[PDB]
Order: sequence, then structure tokens, then C-alpha cells
Amino acid sequence: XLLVTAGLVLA
Repeated sequence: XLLVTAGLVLA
């Protein structure tokens, strides 16, 4: 989808 991580990058 539209998300911003350090670690588990998502849909």
C-alpha cells in the first residue's frame, strides 16, 4: 500500500 519503515517494508 503506501507505508515508510526501517525493517518490515509493507503493501
